[PDB]
Amino acid sequence: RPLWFASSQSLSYLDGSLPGDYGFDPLGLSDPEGTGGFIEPRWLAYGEIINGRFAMLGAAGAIAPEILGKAGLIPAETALPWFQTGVIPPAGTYTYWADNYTLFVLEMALMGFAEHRRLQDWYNPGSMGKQYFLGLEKGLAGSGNPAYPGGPFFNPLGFGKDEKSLKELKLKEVKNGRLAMLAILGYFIQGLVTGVGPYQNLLDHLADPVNNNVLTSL
Amino acid sequence: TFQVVQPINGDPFIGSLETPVTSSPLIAWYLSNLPGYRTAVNPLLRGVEVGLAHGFFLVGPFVKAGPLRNTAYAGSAGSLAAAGLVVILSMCLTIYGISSFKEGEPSIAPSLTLTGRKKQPDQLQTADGWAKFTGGFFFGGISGVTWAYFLLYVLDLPYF
Amino acid sequence: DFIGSSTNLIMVTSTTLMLFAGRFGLAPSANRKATAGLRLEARDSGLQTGDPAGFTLADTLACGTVGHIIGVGVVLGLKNIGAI
Amino acid sequence: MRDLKTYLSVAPVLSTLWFGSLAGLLIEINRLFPDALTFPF
Amino acid sequence: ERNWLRRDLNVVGFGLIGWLAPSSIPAINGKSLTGLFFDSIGTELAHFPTPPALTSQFWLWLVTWHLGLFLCLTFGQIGFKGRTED
Amino acid sequence: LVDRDPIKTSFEEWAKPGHFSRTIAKGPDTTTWIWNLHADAHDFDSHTSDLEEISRKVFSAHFGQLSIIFLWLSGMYFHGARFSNYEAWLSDPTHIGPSAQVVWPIVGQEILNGDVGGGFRGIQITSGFFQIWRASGITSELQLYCTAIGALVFAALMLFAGWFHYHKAAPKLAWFQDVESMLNHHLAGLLGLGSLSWAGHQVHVSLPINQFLNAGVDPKEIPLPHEFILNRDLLAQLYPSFAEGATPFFTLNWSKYSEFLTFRGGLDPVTGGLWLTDIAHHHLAIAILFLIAGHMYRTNWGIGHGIKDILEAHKGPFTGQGHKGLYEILTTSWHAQLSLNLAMLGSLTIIVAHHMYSMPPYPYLATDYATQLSLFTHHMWIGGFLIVGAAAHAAIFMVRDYDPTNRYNDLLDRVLRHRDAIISHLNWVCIFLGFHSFGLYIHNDTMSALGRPQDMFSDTAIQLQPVFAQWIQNTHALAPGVTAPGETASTSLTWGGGELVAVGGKVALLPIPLGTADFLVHHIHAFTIHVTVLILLKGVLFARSSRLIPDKANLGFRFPCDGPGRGGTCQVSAWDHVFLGLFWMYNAISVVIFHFSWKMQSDVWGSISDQGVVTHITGGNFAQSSITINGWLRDFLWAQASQVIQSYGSSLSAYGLFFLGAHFVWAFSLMFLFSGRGYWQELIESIVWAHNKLKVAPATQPRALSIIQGRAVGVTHYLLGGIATTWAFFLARIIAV
Ligand code: CLA
Ligand code: CLA
Ligand code: CLA
Ligand SMILES: CC1=C(/C=C/C(C)=C/C=C\C(C)=C\C=C\C=C(C)\C=C\C=C(C)\C=C\C2=C(C)CCCC2(C)C)C(C)(C)CCC1
Ligand code: SF4
Repeated sequence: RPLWFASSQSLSYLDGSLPGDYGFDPLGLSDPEGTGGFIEPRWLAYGEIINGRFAMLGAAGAIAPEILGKAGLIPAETALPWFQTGVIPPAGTYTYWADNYTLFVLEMALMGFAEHRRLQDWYNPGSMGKQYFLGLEKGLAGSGNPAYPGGPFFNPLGFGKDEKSLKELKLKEVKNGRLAMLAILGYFIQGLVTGVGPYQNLLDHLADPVNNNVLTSL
Repeated sequence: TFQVVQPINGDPFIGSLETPVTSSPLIAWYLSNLPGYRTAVNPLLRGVEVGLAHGFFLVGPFVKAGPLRNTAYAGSAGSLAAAGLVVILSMCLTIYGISSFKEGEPSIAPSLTLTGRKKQPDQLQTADGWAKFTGGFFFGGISGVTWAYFLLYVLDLPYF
Repeated sequence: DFIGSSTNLIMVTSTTLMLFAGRFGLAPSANRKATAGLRLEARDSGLQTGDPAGFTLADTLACGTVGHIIGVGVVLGLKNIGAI
Repeated sequence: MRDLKTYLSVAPVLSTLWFGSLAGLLIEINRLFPDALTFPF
Repeated sequence: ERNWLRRDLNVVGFGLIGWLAPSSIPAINGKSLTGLFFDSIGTELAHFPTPPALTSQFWLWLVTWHLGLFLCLTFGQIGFKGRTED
Repeated sequence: LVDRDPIKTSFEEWAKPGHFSRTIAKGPDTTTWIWNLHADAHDFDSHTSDLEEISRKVFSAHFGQLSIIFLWLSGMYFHGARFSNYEAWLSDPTHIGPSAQVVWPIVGQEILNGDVGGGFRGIQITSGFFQIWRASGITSELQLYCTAIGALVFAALMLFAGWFHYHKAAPKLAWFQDVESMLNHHLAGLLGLGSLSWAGHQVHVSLPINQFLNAGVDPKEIPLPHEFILNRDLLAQLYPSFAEGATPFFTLNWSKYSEFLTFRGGLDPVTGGLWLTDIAHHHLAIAILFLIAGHMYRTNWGIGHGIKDILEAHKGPFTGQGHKGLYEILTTSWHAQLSLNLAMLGSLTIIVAHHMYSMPPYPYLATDYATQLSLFTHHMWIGGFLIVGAAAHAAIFMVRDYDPTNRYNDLLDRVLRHRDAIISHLNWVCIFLGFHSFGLYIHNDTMSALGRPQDMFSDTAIQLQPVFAQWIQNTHALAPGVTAPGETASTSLTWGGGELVAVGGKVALLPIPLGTADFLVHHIHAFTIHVTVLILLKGVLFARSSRLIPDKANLGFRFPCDGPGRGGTCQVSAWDHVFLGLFWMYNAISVVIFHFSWKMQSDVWGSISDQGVVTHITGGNFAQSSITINGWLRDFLWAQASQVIQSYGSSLSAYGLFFLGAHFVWAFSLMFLFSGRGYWQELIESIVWAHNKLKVAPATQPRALSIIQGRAVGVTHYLLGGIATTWAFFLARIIAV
C-alpha cells in the first residue's frame, strides 16, 4: 500500500484495516497503549467519519445559495454569504419566519433526539430497535458497526451489495470527507481575512490571479 | 581516576580527612617551623619567641581604640594596658600548667610520626616544660610590649 | 527593491547555509548526536524520511529556525551601526 | 442515601449547623431588641 | 597526599596570551578593555601613594579584566588536565 | 496511558472516618484518635506504598487548589463591581482612598464604615486591586462583573477536571515520569505563550486607554477597547506606525515600532509608575526568550538534550562521580522535588518583594504608602514560610526515601561524610556575626548612657561606611550613556541620580543614602539568616544518625525524644529542628520589616511644597536614633504606636481591638511551650473523677495532648499572635498618616 509520512511507531498499529489508511500519524494519537477517555482508536475513527459527513453537508451548503444569486436564479435578498445569513448577527441578520433564538431551541430539541439515539446505539449495540418508538424501531436496529448502520432507513437504494464495492465506496467517502473538512477550514480563514464570500473570492482570483492573491490580500 | 581528598594517613576509620588545606607541602612546611611545633627545642626558647610575637601585636589596638586615643597620653596608656593583658595571660598559663600536670610524671605527647617512625615525645607536656614555657612567654611578652612602645613613641619614625 | 536588498540576501544566505550544514554532516541532527568532545555519534530516529542521507522534517524545521535566528541577529546588528 | 445521612450526623457538620442556626437566632434577637442592659419586665 | 594540582606551568602563559589576544581588540569606541585598564593604571600612579577614589573607573576595569583572565586560566587548567582522564 | 474507571464514586467512605489508615479505621477508644485523623489526612505516602497511586492522588488535589484560587479571584472581582467606589476613584486617584468592603449595621459595628471619599462609606483596602484594574484599561463595573462570571466558570471547570482525572481517566506512572516533555511544555507554552498574550493585550488595549486617561479625558468619554481594533484609524491617530501594519515586523524594519516599544527607564511623571511601553517591550522580549528556551530537551524526534546525559558528564577531581544518579532520585521521590520547588519559590517571593518597591509597576502605587508597605510585608512573610517548608520536606526525604543500595549518589554521600566540619564552621560564623553585629549596639547604648557620645559607632564619632554598596550605587547611577547607551534614565531612582518624582504633592521615589546605621542593620540581617540556615541544615544533615543516637532513622521523622538517658534526649528528631527554625525565621522577618518601615518613613516618604522642600513623615531621625536599642524602643515602637492605641471611637477601632487580641493570643501560647504533658494528664484524672460521680463520664476517654501536638500548638499560636500584632500596628499607623 502507498504510505504518507509514516513512521516506525505509527506503522506498528496502522495495518490497513481501516478505510483510507496511509499510516499518517506523526503525533501517535491512535497508539493502542493505554487507551482511555476520548483518545481511543475506535472513537477517533468514528469522529473522523462523522466530521467528514457533516463537513460534506456544510461545504456545499455554504456556497450553493451564493452561486445561484450570481447566476440570477434566486432572489438577491436570499443570495447572502454564509456569514450574513443569521449565524453571526453582528456581521448581518436576515428576518425569518421566527426569531433566531426561537429556531435554536427547536433545532436543539430535534438534534438532541437524533444524537441521543445515535449515542445510545453506540453504547449498547442493537438497543435502539427494542423499545416502542411510533413503530419506527423495526428499521432502526443498526448493523453492529456504529459508523455504517445500513438498513431500510439509512440504506434505501441498497448500494454496496458486494463487499469489494462496499470497501471501495467507504474509501471514496473518507477521501471526500477529508477534502470537505479542508474546504471548510478554507471557508473560515478566507472569510476572516478577505471579508467577503468564497465564491466572490474565486471570481476575484479568476479575474486577475496576480493582483487578487494572498500576496495582495494579506 | 585522580582524587584529591583521602582518609587521614590512609585509615578510613579515624575521624578526620586529608585535604589540601591540611596536607599541602607549603602548609605542612609552614606549620612545622612555628615555635609551638619544635618538639626537640628547649620550651623556654619557644615560649620567648611566642611571647615576643604576641606582646608586640597587642600594643596597636589598645593604643588606637582606647579611651585616651585622642589625647597626649595615648601611647603610654595603651602600652600599660597591653602589659596588663600580658600579665593576665601569664597568670592563666601558670594556672593551667599547675592544674593539668603533675610533678614526676612522663610526657603525654604522641611519640609516633605520620610515617610510623618512633620519636621522642615532646617535653612541653610536663610540669617543668610548661613552667619554663610560661616563664619564657612572660619575659618575651614584656620585652615585645616595651619594644613596640619604644619604636612608636621614642623614635619619630614616619609611620602610617 | 526588497528582493535585491541586503536583508533578503543575508537571510537567504543564513537559511541556506544552516540547511546545508545540517544535511552534509557539519551540524547535529535526528541521526547525529554531539558527545562531550563535540564529536557526532550515529543515531537511528525511527522516522521514515525517503531521503538518501536520512534528513527528516524535524531536521529541516530546526535548521531553518537556526538559520532564521542567525540571519535576524546579523541583520539587526548591521542595521544598528549603520552598515546597511 | 443512608451513607449520606450518616455523614450529616458526624460531629463537625452537626455542630456547624447547630451553631449557625444559634448565631442566626441571636443576631435576629439583638436586631429586634437592641441595646439591652436590664430585664425590664 | 602530595602534588595535588598536577603542576603544569604552561597553563599560565597560554591563559595569559589567550586573554590578552582577544581583549586587545579595540571594539569599545576605538579603545580596548586591556588598553582602558592599562591607561587607568597609568592615571592612578600619578598621585602615588594616594589610593583610587570611590568614583574612579579603575575598579570596574580591574574586576572586568580579572574576571576574564581567571576564567581563561581555570578553563585552561580543566582542559589540559581533562584530556587524559575522560 | 490512563486507566478507565479505577475508583468508584460513592458516599460509602464518607461515613467511615479514617478509612485511609488501618489503625485509624478501628474506632475512637480515646480522644487521641480525633487528633490523629486530621494530622495524617494528606500524607499520601503513609496511606499506600504504590507510586502510581500517590501520583494520581497528588495530581487531583492541585485541581482543587486551582478551583479555590479561582473562587477567591471571582470574589475579589465581584466585590469591586458591587461594593466599591472604583468609578469615583478613577476620576480622582490622589484624593480618594480605595474601598471595596461594607458592613451591616447590627451591634453598632457600622462605625467601621468611615468616609473614604467619592460619596462612599466602607473599609479601606490595601491590596492594590484598583491600580491593577486601572493599568489593564478597565473603566466600568460591567467588565468586572464579566470577569467575575468567567472566574466562577473556570472554578467549576477546574473542579470537574479534578473529579474526572481521578475517577474516570487516571494517568499511568509513565506519564508522570516524562520530565523532558513537561519542562518543554511549561517553558514554551505556559510561560512564553502567556507572556506573548499579555504583551498583545497591553499593545492593543492598555496603551491607548491609559494614554487617554493620562491625557485627562473623562473615563466615560474614552472609546471602548474593541473600537481600537475595528477602527485602525484611531490607533493610527494615537500611533502613526500602526498605519503600516505588520509589514515592518516581517521586513525586519523593527525600528518603526519605536513609538510604543521603548527603552526609556525611570518613572512616568504623571502617574509615578513605570512606562507601559517599556512593560510591553519587556513582555515581548521575555516571551521570545521563553519560547526559544522551550526547545532544549529531547522528545519523540531525537533532537534535544537528555537530562541524565547532562548530569552524568559533570564530575571532578574533588567530587568523584559527580551528579551521576541524581536523575533517578528526582524521578521517584515527590518530597525532594517539593523541597527544591519550595526553596526556589520562597526565594523568588522575597526577590519580588524587594523589586516591586524600588520600581513601582502600577500607576498611582508609589504615592499610596499603605499599599506598598502591605505588599512588601505580605510577600516577605510568604517567602519565609516557603523557605522553612523546603527544609522540612528535605528532612522528610532524608528520613524516608534515602536508599543507597538502589539509589546511590556520590555527591550526597560525600556531604554526609564530613557534616561535622560544616556544622562547626557554621556555628563559628554565627557566633562571630552575633558578637560583631549586636555587640556594637550594646557598646553604643553603654557609651550613650555613660555620657560619652564621642566614643560611639556613628556618623559623627566612629564611622563604619558601607563603601561596597555605595560603589554599586554609583556604578548603577552612571550606567546610562556609558555601559547602557540605549537607556535614557537609570533603572531605578534609588541609585542616586539626583532626580525627584512627585505626584499630587507627595514624594514617590528619590535617592536613598547609605550610612553607618545601614551597615549595622545589614549585618544584623546576615546574622539572623545565618542562624536560621544553621538550625535547618543541622536538622537535615543529622536526620538518620549521630554520635548520640546511632539508630535515629528507625525511630522515624516525627518522634518526641529517646528518653531521659544519655543525660537527656528531648528534641532530637528532624521535626524539632523545623519547630525551632520557625522562631528564628519569625525573628529575622520581623527585623527586616521594621527596618523597611522606619527607613521608608524617615528618608523617602513625605510631602512636597510649592518651593520644593521635602518634609518626611518622621523627619529623618533614622540616621542618629537607630544606632541604639533605646532608639528603636523610643522613636519607633513608642512613638509610632500612638495611632493604634488612640483608634477607639473611630473607623480604625478594629485595628485597636486586633492589637489587644493578638497580644492575648501570643501570650496564650507560652502555656503550651513552657509546660509538659504529665502535669495535664494528672490534672485531668481529678476532673474525670467528678464526672464519674454524676454519671457524665464520656465513653471516649479524655487524654492530654501529645508532646509533638503541644509543641505544634505552641508554635502556631506564637506565630499567629506576633504576626497579627505587627499587622494591626502597621495598618493603623500607615492609614492615618
Ligand atoms: C505546596 C506546599 C506544601 C505541600 C503540598 C505540603 C504537603 C505536606 N506536608 Mg508540608 N509544609 C509546607 C508546605 C507544604 N506541605 C510548609 C511551607 C511548611 C513549613 C511551615 C510545612 C511543614 C510541614 C510539617 C512540619 C509537616 C508537613 C507535612 C506534610 C504532609 C502531610 C500534611 C498534612 O497532613 O497536613 C495536615 C494539615 C493540617 C493539620 C492543617 C493545619 C492547619 C494550620 C496549621 C492552622 C490554620 C489556622 C486556621 C486559620 C484556623 C481556622 C480553624 C478552623 C477550624 C476554624 C504533606 C505531604 C507533615 C509530614 O509529612 O509528616 C510526615 C509534617 O509533619 N509539612
Ligand atoms: C534575647 C534572648 C536571647 C539571646 C541573647 C540569645 C542568644 C543566642 N542564641 Mg538564642 N534563642 C532565644 C533567645 C535568645 N538567644 C530563644 C527565645 C530561642 C527559642 C527557643 C532561641 C533559640 C536558639 C537556637 C536554636 C540557637 C540559638 C543560638 C544563640 C547564640 C547565637 C550565637 C552567638 O554567639 O550569638 C551572639 C551572642 C550574643 C549576642 C550574646 C552576647 C550578648 C552581648 C554580646 C554581651 C556580651 C558580654 C561580654 C561577653 C562581657 C560579659 C562578661 C560578664 C562578666 C558580664 C546566641 C548566644 C544558637 C547557638 O547555639 O549558637 C550558634 C542556636 O543554634 N538560640
Ligand atoms: C453534657 C456535658 C457535660 C456536663 C453535664 C458537664 C458537667 C460538669 N463539668 Mg464539664 N466538660 C464537658 C462537658 C460536660 N461537663 C466537656 C465537653 C468538656 C471539655 C471542654 C468539659 C470540661 C470540664 C472541666 C475542665 C471542668 C468541668 C467541670 C464540670 C462540673 C462543674 C460544673 C460546670 O459547669 O463546669 C464547667 C464545665 C464546662 C465549662 C464545660 C464546657 C461546656 C461544654 C461546651 C458543654 C458540652 C455539652 C455536650 C456537647 C453535650 C451534647 C449533648 C447532645 C449529644 C444531646 C460539672 C459536673 C469542672 C469540675 O467540677 O471538675 C471536675 C471542671 O473543672 N468540665
Ligand atoms: C533541494 C531540494 C529541496 C529543497 C527545499 C528547501 C531547501 C526548502 C527549505 C526551506 C525551509 C524548510 C525553511 C524553513 C524555515 C523554518 C523556520 C523559519 C521556522 C521557525 C522560526 C521561528 C518560529 C522564529 C521566530 C522568530 C520570531 C517570530 C521573532 C524573533 C526572531 C525569531 C526568528 C526567533 C526539496 C525538499 C524541495 C526537494 C529535494 C531537493
Ligand atoms: S518525656 Fe519530655 S522531658 Fe522526658 S525525655 Fe521525653 S521530651 Fe524529654
